[PDB]
Amino acid sequence: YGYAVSVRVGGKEHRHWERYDIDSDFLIPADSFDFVIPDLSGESCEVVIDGQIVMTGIIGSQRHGKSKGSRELSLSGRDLAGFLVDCSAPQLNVKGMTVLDAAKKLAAPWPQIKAVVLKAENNPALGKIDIEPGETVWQALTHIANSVGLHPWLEPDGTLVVGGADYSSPPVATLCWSRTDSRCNIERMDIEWDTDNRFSEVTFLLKWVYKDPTMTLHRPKTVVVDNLAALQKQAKKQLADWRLEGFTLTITVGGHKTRDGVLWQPGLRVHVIDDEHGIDAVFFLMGRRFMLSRMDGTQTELRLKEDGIWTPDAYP
Amino acid sequence: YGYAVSVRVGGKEHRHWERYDIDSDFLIPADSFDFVIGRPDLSGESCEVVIDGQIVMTGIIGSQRHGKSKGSRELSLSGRDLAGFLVDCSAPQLNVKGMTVLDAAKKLAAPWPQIKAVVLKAENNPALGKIDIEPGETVWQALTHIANSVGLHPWLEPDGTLVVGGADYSSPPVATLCWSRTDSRCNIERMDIEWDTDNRFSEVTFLAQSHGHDLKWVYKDPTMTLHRPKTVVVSDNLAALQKQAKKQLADWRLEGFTLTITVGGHKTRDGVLWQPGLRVHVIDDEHGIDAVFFLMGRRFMLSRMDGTQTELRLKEDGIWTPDAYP
Amino acid sequence: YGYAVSVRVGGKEHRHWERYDIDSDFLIPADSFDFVIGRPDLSGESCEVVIDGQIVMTGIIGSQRHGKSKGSRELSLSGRDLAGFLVDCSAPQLNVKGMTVLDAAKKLAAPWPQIKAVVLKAENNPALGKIDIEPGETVWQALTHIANSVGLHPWLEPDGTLVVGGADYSSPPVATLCWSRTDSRCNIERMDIEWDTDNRFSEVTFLAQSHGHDLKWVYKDPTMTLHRPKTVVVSDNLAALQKQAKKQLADWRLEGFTLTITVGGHKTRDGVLWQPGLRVHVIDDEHGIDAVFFLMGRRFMLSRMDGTQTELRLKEDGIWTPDAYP
Amino acid sequence: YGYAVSVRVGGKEHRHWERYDIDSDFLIPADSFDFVIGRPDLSGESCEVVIDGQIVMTGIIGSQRHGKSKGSRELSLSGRDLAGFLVDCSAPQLNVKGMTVLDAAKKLAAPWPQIKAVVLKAENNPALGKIDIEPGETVWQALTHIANSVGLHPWLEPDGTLVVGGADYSSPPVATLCWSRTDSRCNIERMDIEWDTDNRFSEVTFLAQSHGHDLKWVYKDPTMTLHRPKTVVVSDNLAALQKQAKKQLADWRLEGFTLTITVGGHKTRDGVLWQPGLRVHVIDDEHGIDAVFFLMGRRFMLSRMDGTQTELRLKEDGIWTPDAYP
Amino acid sequence: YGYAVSVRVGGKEHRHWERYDIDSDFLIPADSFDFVIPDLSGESCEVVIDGQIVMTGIIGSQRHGKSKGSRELSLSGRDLAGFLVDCSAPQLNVKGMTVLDAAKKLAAPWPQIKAVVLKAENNPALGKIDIEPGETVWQALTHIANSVGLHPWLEPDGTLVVGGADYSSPPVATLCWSRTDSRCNIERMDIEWDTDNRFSEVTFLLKWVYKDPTMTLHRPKTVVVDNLAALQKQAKKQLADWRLEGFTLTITVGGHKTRDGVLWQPGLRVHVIDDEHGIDAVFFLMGRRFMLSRMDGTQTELRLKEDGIWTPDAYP
Amino acid sequence: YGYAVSVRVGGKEHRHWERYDIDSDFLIPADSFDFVIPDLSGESCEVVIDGQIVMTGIIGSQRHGKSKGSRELSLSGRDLAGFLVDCSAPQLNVKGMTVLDAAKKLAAPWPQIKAVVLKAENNPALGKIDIEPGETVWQALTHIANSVGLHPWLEPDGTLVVGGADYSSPPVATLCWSRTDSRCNIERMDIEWDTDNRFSEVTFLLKWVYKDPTMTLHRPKTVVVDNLAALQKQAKKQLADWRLEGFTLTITVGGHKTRDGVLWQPGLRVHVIDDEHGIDAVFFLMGRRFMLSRMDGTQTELRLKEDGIWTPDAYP
Ligand SMILES: [Cl-]
Ligand SMILES: [Cl-]
Ligand SMILES: [Cl-]
Ligand SMILES: [Cl-]
Ligand SMILES: [Cl-]
Ligand SMILES: [Cl-]
Ligand SMILES: [Cl-]
Ligand SMILES: [Cl-]
Ligand SMILES: [Cl-]
Ligand SMILES: [Cl-]
Ligand SMILES: [Cl-]
Ligand SMILES: [Cl-]
Ligand SMILES: [Cl-]
Ligand SMILES: [Cl-]
Ligand SMILES: [Cl-]
Ligand SMILES: [Cl-]
Ligand SMILES: [Cl-]
Ligand SMILES: [Cl-]
Repeated sequence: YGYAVSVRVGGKEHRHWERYDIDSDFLIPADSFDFVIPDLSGESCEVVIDGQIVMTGIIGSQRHGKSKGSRELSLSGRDLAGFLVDCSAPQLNVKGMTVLDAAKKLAAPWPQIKAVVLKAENNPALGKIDIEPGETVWQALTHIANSVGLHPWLEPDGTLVVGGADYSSPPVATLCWSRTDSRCNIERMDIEWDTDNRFSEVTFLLKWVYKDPTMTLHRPKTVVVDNLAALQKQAKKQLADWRLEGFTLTITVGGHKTRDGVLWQPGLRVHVIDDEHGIDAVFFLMGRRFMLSRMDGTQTELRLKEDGIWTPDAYP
Repeated sequence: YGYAVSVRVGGKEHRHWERYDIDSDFLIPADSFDFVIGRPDLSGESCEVVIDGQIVMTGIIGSQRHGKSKGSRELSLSGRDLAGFLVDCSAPQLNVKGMTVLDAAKKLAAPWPQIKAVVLKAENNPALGKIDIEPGETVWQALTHIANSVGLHPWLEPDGTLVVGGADYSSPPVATLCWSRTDSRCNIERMDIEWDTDNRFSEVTFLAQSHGHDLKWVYKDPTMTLHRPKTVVVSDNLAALQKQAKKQLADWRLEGFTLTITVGGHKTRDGVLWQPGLRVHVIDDEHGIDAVFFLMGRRFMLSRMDGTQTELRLKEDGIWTPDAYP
Repeated sequence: YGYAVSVRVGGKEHRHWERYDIDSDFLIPADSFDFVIGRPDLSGESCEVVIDGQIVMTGIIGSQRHGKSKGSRELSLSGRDLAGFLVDCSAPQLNVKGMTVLDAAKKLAAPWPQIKAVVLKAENNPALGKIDIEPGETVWQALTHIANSVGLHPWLEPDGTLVVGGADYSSPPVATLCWSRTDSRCNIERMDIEWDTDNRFSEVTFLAQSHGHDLKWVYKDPTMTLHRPKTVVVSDNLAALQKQAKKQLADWRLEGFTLTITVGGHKTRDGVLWQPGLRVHVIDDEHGIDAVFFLMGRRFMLSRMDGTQTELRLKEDGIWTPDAYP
Repeated sequence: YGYAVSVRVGGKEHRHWERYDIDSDFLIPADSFDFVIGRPDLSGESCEVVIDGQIVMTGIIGSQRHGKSKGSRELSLSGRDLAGFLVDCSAPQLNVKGMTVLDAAKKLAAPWPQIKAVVLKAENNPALGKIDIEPGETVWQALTHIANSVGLHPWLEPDGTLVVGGADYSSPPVATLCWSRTDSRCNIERMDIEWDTDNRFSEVTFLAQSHGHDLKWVYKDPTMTLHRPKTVVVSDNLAALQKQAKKQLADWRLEGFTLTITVGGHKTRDGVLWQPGLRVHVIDDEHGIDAVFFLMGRRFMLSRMDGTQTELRLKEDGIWTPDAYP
Repeated sequence: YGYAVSVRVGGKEHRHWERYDIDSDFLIPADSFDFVIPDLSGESCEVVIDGQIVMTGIIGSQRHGKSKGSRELSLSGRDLAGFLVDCSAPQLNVKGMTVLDAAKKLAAPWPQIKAVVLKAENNPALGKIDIEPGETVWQALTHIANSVGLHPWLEPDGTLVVGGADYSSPPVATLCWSRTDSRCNIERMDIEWDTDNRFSEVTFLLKWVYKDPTMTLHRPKTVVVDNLAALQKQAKKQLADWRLEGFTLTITVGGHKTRDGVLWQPGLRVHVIDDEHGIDAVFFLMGRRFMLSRMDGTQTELRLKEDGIWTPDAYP
Repeated sequence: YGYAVSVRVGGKEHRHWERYDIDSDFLIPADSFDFVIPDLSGESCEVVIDGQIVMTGIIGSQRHGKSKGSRELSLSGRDLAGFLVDCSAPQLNVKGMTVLDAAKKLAAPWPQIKAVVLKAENNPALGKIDIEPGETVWQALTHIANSVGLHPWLEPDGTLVVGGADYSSPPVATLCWSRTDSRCNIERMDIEWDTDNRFSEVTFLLKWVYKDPTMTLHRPKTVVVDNLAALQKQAKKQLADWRLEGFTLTITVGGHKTRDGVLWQPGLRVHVIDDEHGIDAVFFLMGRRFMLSRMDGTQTELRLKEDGIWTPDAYP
């Protein structure tokens, strides 16, 4: 009669929690989990919710706390990017390599990562990417992927992807706000606009200048990014990433599933109607947090962005 | 985009509350209201409480507070419906026998022209028997006595009409409410159930003295193992003793169970303001409930923390004032 | 640098409180006190409450608590003024007619030599009429009856003197307090106003039976539209019926309005301890108030959160015990 | 590893509470219990409260609540011990003279076979005098009257036996509890002392009327300086008047002092469940206490914040029901 | 009947708030505001209180939040130093330039800053100041100004000043503490003494050594600051700045104006009497925060320093 | 009838507090204190509890706060390591020097530190340790000490030690948990396991490789540490330090003294029995916080580690 939130460690399954936070995000390298109810730290584990895999990772830390009136056991960790986030990238010449092959090679030391897949149309050969001493595997992978307009992330089953958004798939839920209409699902809504990365002119350095026509204020910027085609490619992606930073729509809904049974997952598009704020648009889900609390029960925070902006090269 | 809720006084709408509580109940005599805004002396003024242009209560502002400190100003208003007059003021020494129940009610409400109609909410309009009322009785007490003698009860309606009457269980439920931790179509925010065995007796011996204690009827539930006997004196034949004893047993039975549901908003899906006298179909698969309940009390609420809600005080179906509409 | 507040018991000063409440009121019989420090059995001991060497109350410690846990120890004391004896203990069956009011008060306080003077706080010292008191009456009840018969009221003064008397509205206001969100010279920290129409009646018929209900005086306010009649029996001529009915109307009128002001400190600017019986000029430009009010109750307070304050319970001027000093 | 606490109903153990309060007291008629878990209708069912397989109370579930919102479900149960029947139900008009106290108790508890034994907790089993009870008296009131006439008192024991009896001060204290901010062997978590002089009178004149107010005994404490006289009518010789007056003086004396100690757990070091009727040696060097106290009331408690504790309501030793075991 | 707190964005004026914090400070580069009650982010705006300009800036960020019981709109930003704080200083040789001219030149790209003024007696020519790659315009301006014993800040009308304190202007309010006397204005008082930058001997490096005579403890320091006159000038200013860090008097008063109608502003001197702590002195207001809260209404936090210590060269 | 918590500043003794935190730790450089009840900042001070010296330091900061209902005076500071933490290490060639002599020389500028002692069996000569510009005296001392398997800390009387743990001294208290048994002292217990510094293979760089046999997951690490004997010495110490980071047992007890009158102090071994969690072992106290609060009165937090792991060279 509730959500089956079924965690698996060492072939033991756990299904009953006082609270949790399970957070996935395209831009934050390693997705993470935290659960509150034997030393499980360092163990592999999986997170499923009503028959669908949600995260594959490793328990990083465990805490057992007690006082006279209470006793609690907590577990937290990250997905399998945790390895690539922590560990040093090798000296790798990826020039001429396929972005998928370079990603495969970077991930190779961790068999725990069992597939590496491309979520884009094509699989382009890479230029010379320098990897600096000290750089992590994730940093290296991000630079590589970003060089051809793509980005890395772990999927729920532990597959590493290098890819971008498919804006072709039709929105998979509609969410509305209403202080009247009880069909409406949205419990909380937070809208943020930020100007700190809007620039009036940006000079990228092989030189291309971008100028923002409606910007009346002076806010010049200069950026150090082989070919000029490789410049505007990478520069336009920087512009797109800054545009995305400038707006966030955070919606909290009850439960963990859409009104048709799909677990919220980054990558979905979501139609939002707020007749009161005058919103009727499609947004792109970039981050998603499954939450259970004593006070609010089960909810999902949905961190929604402007549609069509992120990784527009992946699938034009 | 939400509800327009006002306290209308002298044609003038007072709107924009930060919090309110509007409470109606068949058993509590005077329905009441309470409003606060936090960003003129109306005490003693006649008012109407209005939600989206529909009057939900007619009454009198009994009290007003203004409070100020550095950082806050709060104005509050409270009051009661027009039953407040009858609850406060004294019954005359009317003899009701056999004046119709509708005419003995009309009589008792006469001094308050502010109560502009008296209506019978019942199939039949019985000639009353002998009702002996004591002199410090309030109009309300007297009205309850009279009403209850014929298996009825008094209340005020939203527009200020006094009703003597009872429940109509022929009316189809107005809504189906359901509880679910996974079904988003289910809209119950909070469900509280209370069971109380205070007034659950093993045998109850009812006594009365005839026109001319010679009258005696005893009730037993063979499902009570515990010894808990009670004897009650009823104030003229085995028929009248049995009728009234049975009303007491039904009153006790109602006291034993309450289902309190909290919902967001103030209206059903088909636009009906929650109001006592409605029947509500409730489903809770977790608990195994699927039944119709009778709405005996309801509270319209606004808070900063929880926004707009209704508390629905629900009772077992078919039990209260069953004679009103057989 | 702040106030020295002590509970003096057996010449010994107990000082250094973390919190207290010292409450005086003309209408509540026994003024009270409550002290806590949080860093000897004095229960039943005689005490004086002293602020900056001035006694503000004379009474008896009724109760004491000591509480300890790891991290805190709290000692508390409560008590009442000397009216506590009269409130608790029984009146004799004195006949007062026409003993002077001052002599019937002296009589009733006689058993408590702890009350070391009885004073009349009134222009005239009327010979009392016939006052019929019932045997379980407390000295206080009896004293209130007697006092009220002649448009007076009893209280204890700070030094333990019993007063029968009333307000003096000839005394110039002792202070002007004002409210402002921009004027720093304005010193009111909190202003609460309450209006209540509970005891605001449309017509009131007063009845009494002569020496030898033949006495009847009815009051009406033509500004009441709502029907809210009341009849009151007063316990020997149209003059005495009218005098006492009017005192009841004034009591009701006082109940209908309270202005509660909170100020920092315990003294006016000219060094006067707030005390019931003072008149206070209040200005609130925001609200449109500029009037004099009569101080009926006051509470000296200390808390960790708010420090040193006084709550001032203010009433409409000129209404309470108007005969005491015409 | 902690206590197994259950509500046993129909052989079935309900365990796993998040919070409870189990309160027993010689002076409060019906001991009570309250349980909540927060992760079937048992109202009106017979139950036993059990700690580590030992029954601590026998009673009836009076009420049950289930509450649900998103994020919490809470089931609660309350009830009383078997004295609840006697407190609720009516005494017969038994004449007790001189039936033994044990036989007049047996009689009055007879209708509740649920009370399966009546025991006398006293040296002697006096033939009762003339006890005049009024008709709406409860079995409990009547039992208290009768019991108290012979310097005894009624209570229920954990297994459901009705006792008429008193304290045994020959029984050695069961435990020594001590308070210390530096001694870890000292186990008191919280110590609260209250002294109250409400019912401390200077002279008390006791009056009674003989078999055939001619009976009069007056008490004085020459340590009272304050005038606080009381007169009490007792309902047939200077011996019986003096016996009962003295019981009243002892009751008042007990009301004047309470020591409330809070301890972790529910058992003494030697495995005894805290229960009224035990004597407890208390040491607090800080306060200068080193004495034995009589346990009059006790509350087993569980909370999330404080875990498992017992509140021990302790009274001056040797004062309550001193005749029961001279 | 309250404070007219009148904010102006795009020629719309807003006057009614649930709360705000408006903070100005000589040492924190960009003053800031935050207000709680249409996308206003990136818009210019002004803050006035009862007819007197209080801050000129740009809305940096906006948030609209709502739940079932509540709805709130917040705006925050900084004064016009925000531009110079964010943006890269150019390669500028200021040698031989007047400090006012160098400040004018550094501010020139932002016409939004309409005047640049000197608040000192004279306007000295500067030495070679090196500006490092990456340094901001504010950092550069601070180094320049500091080189001649001065400091930069924005005034309420958006004028940039390079200057120092005028200790000649007489204290403009007296504030007292009293648990008795209700004429006394101070609601809260916080006094902080800190020793972390008191040194027993400081060697500045062209070498001058400072020695503290009452310092008994060993706490030596060495600092890397053209002329020797330029050394003791700049060294004595470092000593003065450390002395200032060692003591702060924070007073919270009700309202926003002195007992004669002047809005609290950094730069004023304030007589403080606390007969209870035994204080009777003049302090210099270095920072000022206008506050409105539900719980405490309108107040001002006044961050007061030792008189006469800061920028003693500006006006000897 | 309580703890005599007797602080001494300028020959004034203070004994009465609303709260305090007094924290000592082998790994955090400067132990610290904070007390809540005249400018005492910069003054030397001592902390004793019932006749036993507990900390020797310097008041770093003082605060006096008041509002209408309350007034409080706070003092905080650090032990005498505060000097060596703040100040620059000199250019010192410690090669051939005895570790005790090198420590003495590093501490010499602060006579406030009146003894420097070795808490190990022997006193080995040091190799070339380089001290970088900017390095503090404490950093230098730590590197020196660590180079020979030891560590620095200040003892309660202000003596500087370079040393390690004596695991020979028998446990000095037994602490138990019981929801029944009231003889049991433990009010709260927090157990933390963390895997972030467990590695599958560690290559130290003159090259030694460590391999963890039970580690199934790939987590390689490489570390830059004269002799090869000097490598495994220093490498094994790094391994031991990481092992210690992976587990902490935090126990809160009431009071400040063992059940035999010894003030809790880092360095003691403690037998812990938790029949409920199935713990029966000896742990090593690495950190200790004396606390007084209004809500919980006097307590000690005991930060306990795995026995025998830290500084195993000091006393084999
Ligand atoms: Cl990610
Ligand atoms: Cl599943
Ligand atoms: Cl990373
Ligand atoms: Cl009603
Ligand atoms: Cl009524
Ligand atoms: Cl509905
Ligand atoms: Cl009084
Ligand atoms: Cl009274
Ligand atoms: Cl004043
Ligand atoms: Cl009992
Ligand atoms: Cl009873
Ligand atoms: Cl014990
Ligand atoms: Cl600034
Ligand atoms: Cl203006
Ligand atoms: Cl900057
Ligand atoms: Cl340390
Ligand atoms: Cl000592
Ligand atoms: Cl360091």
